[PDB]
Amino acid sequence: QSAKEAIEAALADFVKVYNSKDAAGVASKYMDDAAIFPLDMAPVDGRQNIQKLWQGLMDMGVSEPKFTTLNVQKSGDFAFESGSFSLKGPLVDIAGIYVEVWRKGQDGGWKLYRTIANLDP
Ligand SMILES: C=C1CC[C@H](O)C/C1=C/C=C1\CCC[C@]2(C)[C@@H]([C@H](C)CCCC(C)(C)O)CC[C@@H]12
Repeated sequence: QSAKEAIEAALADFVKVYNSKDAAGVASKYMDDAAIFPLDMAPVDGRQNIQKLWQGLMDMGVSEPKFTTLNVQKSGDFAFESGSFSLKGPLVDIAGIYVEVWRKGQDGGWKLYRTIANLDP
């Protein structure tokens, strides 16, 4: 298993947990001091607030998440990722681009540390 495949597997699980409507499970995939920065929108800091974000999307009926990993570079205990995303809202397409950093755990699992994303118009 390569680094890209490892990240792709991590995101595949992310998708499954989201689709099970388990916002806490989604939030566990982040470091506690992780942060999401949606450009031209309010930053989201810490796992607790990140859980609220994903719970909010669930509550709004947002579905069918897809996260396409384009490029991955492993650097020390970090993995640097470029990708795209697409979701569906009540059906409305919600899509865009992101870059993000994962941190490898002692257990060998990857967790999200930093995400920067932008929504297409
Ligand atoms: C349009 C909606 C639905 C309606 C709401 O009012 C505003 C809004 C939020 C969507 C968000 C903003 C935060 C950043 C999000 C959550 C993106 C993620 C950060 C994308 C990266 C996902 C991952 C796991 C690869 O790292 C996807 C949708 C984006």
